[PDB]
Amino acid sequence: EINELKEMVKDEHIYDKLVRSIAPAVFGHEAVKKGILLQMLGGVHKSTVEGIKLRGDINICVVGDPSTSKSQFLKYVVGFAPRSVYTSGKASAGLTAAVVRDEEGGDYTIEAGALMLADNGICCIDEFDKMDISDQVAIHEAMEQQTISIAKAGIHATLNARTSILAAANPVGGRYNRKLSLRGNLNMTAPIMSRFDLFFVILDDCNEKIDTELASHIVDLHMKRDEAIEPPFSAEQLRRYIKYARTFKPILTKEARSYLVEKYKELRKDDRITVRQLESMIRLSEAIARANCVDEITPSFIAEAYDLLRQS
Amino acid sequence: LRIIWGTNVSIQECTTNFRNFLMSFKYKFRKILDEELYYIKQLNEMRELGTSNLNLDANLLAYKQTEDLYHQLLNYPQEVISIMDQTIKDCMVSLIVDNNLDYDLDEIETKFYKVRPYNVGSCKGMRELNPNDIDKLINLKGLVLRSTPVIPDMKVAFFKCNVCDHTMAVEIDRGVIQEPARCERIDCNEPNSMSLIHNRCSFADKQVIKLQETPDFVPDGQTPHSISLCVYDELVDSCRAGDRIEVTGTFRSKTYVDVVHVKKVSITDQDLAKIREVAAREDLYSLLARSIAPSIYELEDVKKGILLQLFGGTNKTFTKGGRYRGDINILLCGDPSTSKSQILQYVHKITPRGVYTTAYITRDVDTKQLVLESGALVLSDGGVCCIDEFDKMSDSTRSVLHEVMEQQTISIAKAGIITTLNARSSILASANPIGSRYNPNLPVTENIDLPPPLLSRFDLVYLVLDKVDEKNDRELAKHLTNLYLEDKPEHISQDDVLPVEFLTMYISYAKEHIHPIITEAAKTELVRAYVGMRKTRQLESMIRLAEAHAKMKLKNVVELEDVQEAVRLIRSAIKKSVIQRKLQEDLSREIMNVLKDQASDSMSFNELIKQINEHSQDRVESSDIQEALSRLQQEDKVIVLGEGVRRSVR
Amino acid sequence: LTRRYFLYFKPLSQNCARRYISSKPLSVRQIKGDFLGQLITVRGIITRVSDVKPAVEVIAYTCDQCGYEVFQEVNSRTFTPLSECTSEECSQNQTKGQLFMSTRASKFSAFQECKIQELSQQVPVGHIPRSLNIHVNGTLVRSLSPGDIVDVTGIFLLEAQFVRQHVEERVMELITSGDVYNRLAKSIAPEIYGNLDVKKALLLLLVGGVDKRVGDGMKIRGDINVCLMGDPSQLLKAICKISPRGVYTVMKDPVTDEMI
Repeated sequence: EINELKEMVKDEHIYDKLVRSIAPAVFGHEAVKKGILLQMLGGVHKSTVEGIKLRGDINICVVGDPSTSKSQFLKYVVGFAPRSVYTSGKASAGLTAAVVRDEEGGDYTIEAGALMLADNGICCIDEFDKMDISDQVAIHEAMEQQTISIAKAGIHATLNARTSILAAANPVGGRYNRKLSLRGNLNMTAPIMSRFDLFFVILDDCNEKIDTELASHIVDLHMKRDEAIEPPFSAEQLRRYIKYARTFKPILTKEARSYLVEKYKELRKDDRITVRQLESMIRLSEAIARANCVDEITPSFIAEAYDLLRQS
Repeated sequence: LRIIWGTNVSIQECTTNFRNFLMSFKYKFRKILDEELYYIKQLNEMRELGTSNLNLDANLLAYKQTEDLYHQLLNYPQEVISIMDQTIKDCMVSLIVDNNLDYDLDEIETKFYKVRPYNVGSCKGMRELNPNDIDKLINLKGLVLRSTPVIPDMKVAFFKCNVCDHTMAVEIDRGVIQEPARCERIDCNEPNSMSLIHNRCSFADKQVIKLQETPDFVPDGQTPHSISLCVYDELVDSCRAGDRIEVTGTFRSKTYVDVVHVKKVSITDQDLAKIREVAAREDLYSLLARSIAPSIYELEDVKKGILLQLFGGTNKTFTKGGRYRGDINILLCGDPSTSKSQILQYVHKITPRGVYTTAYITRDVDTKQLVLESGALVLSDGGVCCIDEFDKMSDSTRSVLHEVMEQQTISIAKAGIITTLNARSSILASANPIGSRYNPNLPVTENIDLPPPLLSRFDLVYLVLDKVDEKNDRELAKHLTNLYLEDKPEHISQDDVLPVEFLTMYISYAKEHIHPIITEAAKTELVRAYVGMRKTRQLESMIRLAEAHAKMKLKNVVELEDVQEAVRLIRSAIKKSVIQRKLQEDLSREIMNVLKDQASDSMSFNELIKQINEHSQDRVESSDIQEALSRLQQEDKVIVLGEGVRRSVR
Repeated sequence: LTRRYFLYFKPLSQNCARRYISSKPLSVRQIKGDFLGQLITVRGIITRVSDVKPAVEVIAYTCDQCGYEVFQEVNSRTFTPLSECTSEECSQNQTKGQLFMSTRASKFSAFQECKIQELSQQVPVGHIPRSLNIHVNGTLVRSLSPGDIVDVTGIFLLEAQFVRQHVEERVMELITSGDVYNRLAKSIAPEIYGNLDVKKALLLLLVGGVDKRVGDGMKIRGDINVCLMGDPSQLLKAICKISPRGVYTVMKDPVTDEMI
């Protein structure tokens, strides 16, 4: 196991097979695969110089037109990640850990539900826009501070729940129009729109050269265990690689901070963008440092994250 | 001659005929209802891996010597299972003594073996279970909804004298455990009270399981029933909520069924020859579409779609993380007052599983367990499910059908339960065009008030609009009064129409005997069929449509012509010119040039088709070439002179 | 104990009653209390039915010590197990050995309870249609499917014995007057003025029509539905008062656990 891990950390083309091996059943969409691969492992959350914990996790949300392969990732995470709870979203307090009574003392206990079931994992919510207002403000109360609060029968109890929301949303009309902004098309309020590190917009049209390849891949997949789907390496070493990169704990330098202030100015020159998107790209930097297994981070690997933010 | 009171079963005679059937049986049911020693090989195979269970097929019916055994075990299973446990051990030790072996007798002398009979005929559920059928074998087909946690029952029990510590093991006998009063050993002779210990006693596992029953035939007015069955040891945690389960056991009396076997997995030669002879015809593709509903009209696309919808397709899966089902979810829209509800009822009268409308998990507090409690789609995790008035349905319940469109899953995230589960059948929904009943001045995507995301994911839509005119509705009224011409339709048999009983047998044979593969040879015609709608849900729908085309007509390999009609299907399901006159004009000019350029004018039509259409791309309409040659026949340019030679004028 | 058959009764009709009383169509409001033990023929709709269940009549006990199998007879809803031996050999003995039960030699019966309800036009002014309980046994257990009108003849403890489900001078004197259709049209609701066509179609509406079955799994309607759209209740009330079951305009059950 360590003979496979030391062989896999000494090469140079690991990340390029990792972005095409995190979802081998999906044709195209390297940016969505990049965010899904960097959304499994987080970083630098630890402790603030004062005494309060910060949001060191990566929030990933996918949007686009109907009949795409964006739910396939949703079906992959839950079939591969052990710390992964999937919910239908439309058919959903439960999300933010509901309260149920016990008759001994007529006392309450807090069921995790979708929100607290996973620990250092990915909670994936399909159909995020057909949910109500109560579970979405419970998600917002669970997201401002990495904790969830339950107030019932006179007692108040809050607890540390760490989750990475994988939100699958759709527009109000389904078809994504390039006419306006993301806010009027997503149809949800600003606060619940905030604390999200990366948005993935997928638009489709008639482009025959990649479309014929996609349809051929779909009809070639429809057979008994085809080799077409096959990745460059299996998940057997990828699980221990995820765990080995998880126990690494890397840190930033001065050149990265000097390039980061100019990158935040470049992201704010496009203008909403505030401190939360800066925190999202800071948290994605140590995740890509852990994925490439480099300790002290250089700004050239943060340049790919800058290009990923520019691509969105 | 030993006769038990109230039982017609003799021990030694049934022992000898059971041994005579067990030492000699070579596929007699295949001859009177290649291989050799059908029961010796299985019994000689199972003894090495440690499996004490024996699956027996009640083969006992077709055998010449054991017709008196099958008619004896249906009324008294408790006595015959108890004597079968002794005879199977006796015939196994007779097999041990015939050959040279190692020390295998050290463990089989105390080991016990049982018999699980399951091959019995069907019954009408709990409704036919009258009080003369108590303590008889019975079989139930349905789905289980709730599994109580296994409860330990104490087969044995330990007793300890708390002052002197000598142990006594007691066992069960018809439900009573004698509790010894005082010590009896020689070291503790004194009379003192014993104590029962249980954490050191083996316990038989027991479990009550809720089962929703559904027979092959149901009487009029009958509602579905919930039977409380109870499993025992070595069968606990093998049956749980979510599967179509065939079960069999002993009906007891409140009434219950004591299961002897579970089945988690699932015609004659002359009928098979008739199926093969009727499958070789060309018009079968329309014959079935005419024989599915002879009381209505044509409806070729709609009837062809519901025919291949009940044919199903191909459901293939991976080993651990992948699954795909050949399935199509259909929707109907257009003009009202036609056969829509008829279909919505007819198919409910064809499938053995379906509701005329999702389920829901519940934390049952009595047994502290996550049971499921349902009907509708959940019940039909097989077959079809019929929904009418799709436009009048609410938006809150549309989110569960949004998952069953292509994912066939239920994801509940509520108080007490976060569970995704299996839920695949196929929907058949009838809708209406808002208040419009279809308008020609508005687009199709706005006239039915149906969301685009949820409709692009729909596999098949159907414009069943009337568009009333002459020489159509006249035949409609004539066909509706033609059975009013006579008082009884005894004259329905002299037409090209298959009966219902032959049709369901052919459909049930084709659905369980053909696994067609979609080869790469039909790649080229699929790409271009996709780009015409593009100039992935449609591609996923058309591959299931093409494999259902391959499912019919007894084919194991898909063919190139089979997707042509499939696409015509989805192009017709949503729907003398001057350019046609110009097409006929340039076709006549081109055919006059290629018919007059060569010397040998004696050349037929098939050679003409393969010589003018192979140097370019895809097929032009041959009926237009027939109309152009008939136009030249009228202008005396070409002469037909038979179907073997086409020659021009002199 | 050796009863191979099942005995049942049926009363005489009114045609055999006029031709030289005992079988009158009784309401549940016409029970009075004192009819407990008379054979009664009740007419009504059936709303609540139960599943067929085996109820024991006699309990059979077997012994290995003596061999004399004993049989006790139960009459109530509940009973107690006779663990003490009451045989003819254990009375003259010191030993009083254990007894076991037999579910095969014991005689059972297909018991089913049903709730008969009072008919709609037979109830008085203002009153509600109260129910009554019928306990059936044996071969009559599948003759009661809910959603129908029935005539139940049985003793009143209700132990049913016979069930059934749905004058010439009166029809021939209505026919012989001439113009039967127009006479039956202008006869119903004469307190209003004219409108013979609307109420003529109401006559064709309450006569119903012919239900057609194709015998291949498809049933069409044999009914009419009439709209009355008009500008600024008597015709509607007269139609509901003349026609039977005229009414002026699913859930789980926990106690018994079923679909009511």
